[PDB]
Amino acid sequence: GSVAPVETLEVEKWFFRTISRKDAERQLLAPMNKAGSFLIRESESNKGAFSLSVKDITTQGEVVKHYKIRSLDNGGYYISPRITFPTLQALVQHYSKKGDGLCQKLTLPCVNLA
Repeated sequence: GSVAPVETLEVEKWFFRTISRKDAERQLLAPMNKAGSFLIRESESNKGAFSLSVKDITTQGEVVKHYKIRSLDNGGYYISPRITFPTLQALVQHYSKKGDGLCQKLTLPCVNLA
């Protein structure tokens, strides 16, 4: 195209592997990040399911979030049954414009160096 196609593996602080629960949470809960940085970790039990942590900001201290991602044979991923996606990038992208499903939309993934 134009100085780009040359080993461009995507590994941003959004599409993570099956990090531990508290781990993904430890990262989001970092004071560098806030509501919007996410972790879509894979459920290391199911051959196709995932999970997603987001920082939640409440008066009862700063926490994370937990949204269950399913994998449909003809619907990619879905968290709210009123809205399905083909991959998590298109899921996260859609949620990157508003807070349709999540109460706090996506801003910026987590910072490097946990």
